[PDB]
Amino acid sequence: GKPTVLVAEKLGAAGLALLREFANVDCSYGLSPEDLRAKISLCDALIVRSGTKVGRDVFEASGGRLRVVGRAGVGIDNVDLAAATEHGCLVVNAPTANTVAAAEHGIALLTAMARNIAQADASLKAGKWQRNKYVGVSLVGKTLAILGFGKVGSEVARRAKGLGMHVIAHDPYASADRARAIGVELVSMEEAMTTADFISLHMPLTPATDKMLNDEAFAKMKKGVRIINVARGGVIDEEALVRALDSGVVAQAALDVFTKEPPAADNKLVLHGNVTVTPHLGASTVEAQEGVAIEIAEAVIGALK
Amino acid sequence: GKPTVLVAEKLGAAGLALLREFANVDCSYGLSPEDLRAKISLCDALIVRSGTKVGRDVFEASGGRLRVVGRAGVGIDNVDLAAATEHGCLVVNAPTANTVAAAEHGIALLTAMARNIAQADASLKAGKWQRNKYVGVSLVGKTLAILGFGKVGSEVARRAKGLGMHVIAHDPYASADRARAIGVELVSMEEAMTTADFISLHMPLTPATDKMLNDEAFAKMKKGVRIINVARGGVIDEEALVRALDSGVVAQAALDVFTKEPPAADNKLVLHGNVTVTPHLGASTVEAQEGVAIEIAEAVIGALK
Repeated sequence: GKPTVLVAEKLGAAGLALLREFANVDCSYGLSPEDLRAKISLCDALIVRSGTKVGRDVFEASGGRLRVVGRAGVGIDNVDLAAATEHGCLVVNAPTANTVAAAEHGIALLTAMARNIAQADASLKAGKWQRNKYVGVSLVGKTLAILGFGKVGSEVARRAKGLGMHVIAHDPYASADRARAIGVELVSMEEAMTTADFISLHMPLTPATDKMLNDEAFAKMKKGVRIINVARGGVIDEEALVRALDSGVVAQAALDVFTKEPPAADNKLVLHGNVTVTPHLGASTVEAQEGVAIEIAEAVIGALK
Repeated sequence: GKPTVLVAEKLGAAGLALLREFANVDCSYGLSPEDLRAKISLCDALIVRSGTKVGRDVFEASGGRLRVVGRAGVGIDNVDLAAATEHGCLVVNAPTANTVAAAEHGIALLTAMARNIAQADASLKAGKWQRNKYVGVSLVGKTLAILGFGKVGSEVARRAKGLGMHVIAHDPYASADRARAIGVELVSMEEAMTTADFISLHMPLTPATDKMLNDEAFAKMKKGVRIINVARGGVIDEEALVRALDSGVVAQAALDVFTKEPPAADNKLVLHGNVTVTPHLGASTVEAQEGVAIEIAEAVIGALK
């Protein structure tokens, strides 16, 4: 009746001040596998965002006590979730506030990839002024294709049919009901490769869809198609987007996630004209700061009853 | 039988093909006010986008014959209509194809400003990596006050409520039915200064509005308000936008249009962290390139009946 929780990484003071109301809080951020292993032993719950090595060894190390683990935010594959339920351990994540701030930061990438809000604000801050150089295109009647109709890339579609596009998605595991409701149509894979002016990636990087965007799939697309990637940057074979952009098969690209974050400074899509990159800012809104902080706080507490 | 039309400025290729169908077409782009005067004398129609030396002096030089003159684009005040009024001249503009893709490039300035898509893509192409500097804001439950419920600001409300915002607009001239129809509430002026998380300018620069936004104006606003000017930059007393972006009353500002274009290099709004400046790109989309070209072509062809 004074439970105890390890905060492994920095966390929103909205949240922490909840936990300090129903627990004891260890805010020892960033701990070597050792400090964790020695700490885990003595604490009923652990909370982590995509950065703490949680896996078999951390699980064994605790021996009872550790009843529930809270992952802060988007992904989950942080934790070896197999050992979780195995050593009888609960696993709760925080995905409502980080989906918003995600589907938001993609809309912001698509609209601003289309009008060159970057390279223009570049040349004008750089003393230049070439209106003929940075002439946008028009996300209205333009078919947008979405790969991975998850929670993110559906709250994207929700938004893009508000901008007025004809939006389609492709994911075998998406209920034709929830897609037809939000206003989307569910269509085949090559119907989404070909017939698209805008492409929005939302596929989990697995050995099943890795390097999917190679050079066999760039030819299928309509030439001049535009790509926005905000969910697992490995799914693109980056050295073919380096080449469909230079050649002209892909018109423009706007990438938030990468194969290796941070990509080396030579990295050819990071340094390029038709690209507009942000450094996994996907969920970086001050409202999903407080929002994920509070919602795990509320999750942990619930499962730690 | 064989009417005749002067094209003063470069005009879209589709429409020129339209004009050569029902006229002779002299595309004499960039005429000295003197050549204009001598030419106007012999032609039934003159067409001109934002930026041609038309006025009383040109009106008189033509002495009849010049029935109609078309402003290739949104603007209708490019010239002294008072003399066309006075000279039996007709006056036709392009009030639609440039309408859409201005509302568009408006939105895209709001969204790319919120998530710092410019200042971010910049420093990553600049070999930095600071996921913590370029932290956004979440345009969702947020109030967007649209100053001026023209055909521009309306169709920005259209998109903005689709990103899911609370949009109010204030222009004493828009029937509240045309407002409540698209889903927007009309309210007062100070209920737009004070309650706005986002302020979109769509005021034409009536003298009355020249330097409206001044330090009195900025003090009224909620601190943290973001200002997307995409209409006519004279309305902002730039020396004070600079001192609320600096002093932190204005959060960020996305500016497409300026007091004087192309501005002084050293212009503090042009060169500023919290400002995203594109250069009057408000129209530069190829669906309004061809779109305006063909609509005023259409517009003159009729007025020339």
